[PDB]
Amino acid sequence: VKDTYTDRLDDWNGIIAGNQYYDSKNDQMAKLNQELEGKVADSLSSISSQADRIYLWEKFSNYKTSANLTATYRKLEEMAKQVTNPSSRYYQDETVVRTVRDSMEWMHKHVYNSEKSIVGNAADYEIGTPRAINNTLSLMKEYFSDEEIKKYTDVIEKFVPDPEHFRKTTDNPFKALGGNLVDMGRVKVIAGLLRKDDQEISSTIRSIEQVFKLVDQGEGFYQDGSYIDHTNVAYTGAYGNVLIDGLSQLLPVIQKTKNPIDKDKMQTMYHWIDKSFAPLLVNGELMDMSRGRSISRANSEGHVAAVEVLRGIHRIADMSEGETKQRLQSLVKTIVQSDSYYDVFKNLKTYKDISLMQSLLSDAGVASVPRTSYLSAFNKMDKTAMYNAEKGFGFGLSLFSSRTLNYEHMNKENKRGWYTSDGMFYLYNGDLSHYSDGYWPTVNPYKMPGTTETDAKRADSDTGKVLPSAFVGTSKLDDANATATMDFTNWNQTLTAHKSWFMLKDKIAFLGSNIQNTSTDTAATTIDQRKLESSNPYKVYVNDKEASLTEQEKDYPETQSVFLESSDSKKNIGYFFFKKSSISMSKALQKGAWKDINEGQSDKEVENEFLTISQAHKQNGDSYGYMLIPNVDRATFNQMIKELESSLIENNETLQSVYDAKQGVWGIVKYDDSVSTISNQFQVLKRGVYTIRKEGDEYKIAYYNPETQESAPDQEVFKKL
Ligand SMILES: CC(=O)N[C@@H]1[C@@H](O[C@@H]2O[C@H](C(=O)O)[C@@H](O[C@@H]3O[C@H](CO)[C@@H](O)[C@H](O[C@@H]4O[C@H](C(=O)O)[C@@H](O[C@@H]5O[C@H](CO)[C@@H](O)[C@H](O[C@@H]6O[C@H](C(=O)O)[C@H](O)[C@H](O)[C@H]6O)[C@H]5NC(C)=O)[C@H](O)[C@H]4O)[C@H]3NC(C)=O)[C@H](O)[C@H]2O)[C@H](O)[C@@H](CO)O[C@H]1O
Repeated sequence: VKDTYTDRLDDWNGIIAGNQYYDSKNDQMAKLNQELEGKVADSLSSISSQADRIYLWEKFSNYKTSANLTATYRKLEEMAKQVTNPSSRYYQDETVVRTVRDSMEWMHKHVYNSEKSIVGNAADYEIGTPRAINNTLSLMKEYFSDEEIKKYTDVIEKFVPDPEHFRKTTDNPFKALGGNLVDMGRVKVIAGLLRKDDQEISSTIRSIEQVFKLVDQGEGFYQDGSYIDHTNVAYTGAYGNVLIDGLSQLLPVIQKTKNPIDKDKMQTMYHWIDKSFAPLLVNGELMDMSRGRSISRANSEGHVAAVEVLRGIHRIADMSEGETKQRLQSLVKTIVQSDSYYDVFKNLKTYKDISLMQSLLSDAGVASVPRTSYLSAFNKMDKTAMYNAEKGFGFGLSLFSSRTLNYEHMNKENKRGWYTSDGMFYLYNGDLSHYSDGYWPTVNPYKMPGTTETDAKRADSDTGKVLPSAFVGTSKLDDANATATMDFTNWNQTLTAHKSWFMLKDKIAFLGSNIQNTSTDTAATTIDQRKLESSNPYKVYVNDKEASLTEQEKDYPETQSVFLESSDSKKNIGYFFFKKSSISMSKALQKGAWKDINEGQSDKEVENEFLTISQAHKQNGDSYGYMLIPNVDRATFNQMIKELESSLIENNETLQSVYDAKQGVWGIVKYDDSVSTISNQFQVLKRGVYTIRKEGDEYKIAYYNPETQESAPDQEVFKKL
């Protein structure tokens, strides 16, 4: 029965499958179509036939694991996509139509109905499964009656009745904010159109609209671009991704309902793109520090994840006009063209997404210009992202605080994230593949780069923790220069450190003071654990003389510098030690499996070579002190460590400071309210974090107090001397 609800569903079909756009002459469309053909063949040759059965598919048979419900209905959706494609071999196929129908019925009667209770994880009963049912029904709505469609969605109503609340039938329910609110959207608007229910669509839209509100606490977007999910976790790059991905599919539909969404409540979406997501995207890669436990999935490494966000943006762009459309088209086009490592099309899963990207890349009117330098201090999620366009590298700093969880190990994913927010750093360089090709299952999780740690063994059954201290944050001065610190205590209160970082345009200084250990376990700071390419060997230098690294750890006492020299300048990494420091280094094959870190993953052995730089801390009160100088040739590094000979102002228990004389910039971290005179030019007065620039005879000042999460009047923290 055909009216405006089914007009809306025609539009949804065009978005989630886009059969209407399919063109067999299109190389990239034809390839995805081929992938759906083979997936439907596998389901059809596999499925349980004859006299009534205990499952539809054996690989997905234990209906107590709820991931098996969604995986089963997603196989039916795939059949509904091929069955409504004129160019599929399954086009209006009688077996396929009958199979989808009988399978919906069998599921309804035996596995997933209103008499059922949630067993296992609720996301499946409330989001994953309802989306696959709704999509199946929508694609194939000319093969079902109105009564069948109502019958097969009654269950969806029992599990998701309220527009406002996500878990309501359980012995334990919560509030829909964030991507779950947008996920509520996709479930209920579509179930609403399928069931010809105006109250369901309108109230569902009224409810989605709250996602446009910036928040002060809990889940959602903050004014500084942070995005929080699961109560206290940094999560732009997974739950954020869902939010933008899901909303951007639903909007063309919402905008033609009788309850359209105001074009001013919209403008918040562009602030998300520019403030929250864009800083997180480097050479086509979405930074791991923002993806939570999704880092532990072989099929969602950084460049694959990035595409979720990008296809979100390109849809937003398509529904905009004039200037905002061109700019967002250009943002997407430049990100995609910088990426020599990953073929975007491999994560573009509908014909209209393929089509949109194709037109975008070949439209000469759409500019593809290299992105400019920036620096985003996501204080509200204790992360900092930095990017230098001159030299070509990004930097991520992964922290946590009293306000945030260090790592998320949930649904048996990310078993060894332990130290991923312990002042872990990321370097984004000419090696696009670095954090990919099985970085995550192969990296030694005891030696996460930048982190100071004991060598105690860790247990995979462990969960995340908040930090005892609130004194964790970034003071940003400008697009090139900031300072961070972290009042560090380890997971069992045996070790501390005052860790601070000095972001100074084309280099970052790492200071640690007040290093203390009450355990018997040895303590060390990992300077680096860099994954290598057989195709691009580093020549390694210590104090400017060639060294040769071995599987076996070698000691390099009296070290002023280490330099890692590629044939490509954009892969080079220098480490300048302000004071001669006692270090060790090795280069070794490291093995493991994705399953080691995500139970639901493959157990196949993966391997990669890694080069590890560590500094032992054997005494209480110990210190570290070095400058990371990326993307310069050896001769340039040698000159810069001469410019910087005296850059270290202080590195003690109450005060840390570095000075860039070339820029005239100071970073400073104070742990107490004493008067600190700095370079004989000014004094700084309060506990907190400082980035300062001398312009002739004035000072620009960036003070941040991380505990109260406030800046301050200039006269309370700064005085010229
Ligand atoms: C333990 C406990 O009690 N915890 C609670 C806590 O509950 C937890 O909540 C979270 C949460 O969601 O917040 C739960 O998180 C999810 O867990 C599962 C299981 O491990 C993960 O698999 C899931 O990760 C997502 O999984 C999806 C999936 O496969 O189901 C992924 O799906 C795909 O997403 C695409 C993005 O739009 C989508 O396009 C795609 O569909 C296809 O799209 C096409 C298209 O391009 O249009 C196409 O045409 C197609 O037709 C269409 O099918 C969709 N499906 C496929 C097959 O590709 C998704 O990308 C992936 O991210 C994970 N969710 C996230 C966001 O990570 C957790 O399990 C719960 O336990 C409570 O929340 C908390 C209170 O707040 O308290 C805790 O105690």
